[PDB]
Amino acid sequence: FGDIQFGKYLRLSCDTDSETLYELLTQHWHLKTPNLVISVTGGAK
Repeated sequence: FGDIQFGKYLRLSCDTDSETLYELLTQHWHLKTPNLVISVTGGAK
């Protein structure tokens, strides 16, 4: 758990279902979305 300061980070297992992650990130945290944009890059150092 815990905040990050120099945001909110979380270590979580891969085998969890996405519905309780959505319930975490929308109920305990900020609101819903009209849109969701994804970007793929990160193999480029």
